[PDB]
Amino acid sequence: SGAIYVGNYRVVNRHLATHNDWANLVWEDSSRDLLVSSTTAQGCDTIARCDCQTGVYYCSSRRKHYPVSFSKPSLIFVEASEYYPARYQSHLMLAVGHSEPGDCGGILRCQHGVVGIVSTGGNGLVGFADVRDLLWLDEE
Ligand SMILES: Oc1nnc(-c2ccccc2)o1
Ligand SMILES: [Zn+2]
Repeated sequence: SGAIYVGNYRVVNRHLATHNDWANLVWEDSSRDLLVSSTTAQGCDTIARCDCQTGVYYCSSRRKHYPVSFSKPSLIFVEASEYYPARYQSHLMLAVGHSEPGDCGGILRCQHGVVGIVSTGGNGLVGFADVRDLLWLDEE
């Protein structure tokens, strides 16, 4: 689990978005596994505006941050895990790393701020849903 809090936005994995996320829906993309909902409290996270391919992600299944090299956001086919079926996903970045189902929502960050959140796992790979192209997160 985990979210990004920037301005009056909460960013979550679409598949973990709560009833309260959906009630206050701003934006969702089923092809990206992202959902943004409205918050009343002004958030403190900064979104990275960069093309870094290096950063640090939080892995709850190891209670550790790992430094990783990651691919540029792409359209990538995601294979079936234990709890979720397979499918395609856009704006997806892969790294060599540990990722289990409950790891979704762990933040990937570089010196410029938040890059993405954990979205996919399995086969010694971690997938991050990129948020750096959502410029609108940095006002109103
Ligand atoms: O599956 C699901 N998650 N949230 C909702 C919801 C939220 C508000 C009103 C109706 C439904 O539905
Ligand atoms: Zn960066």
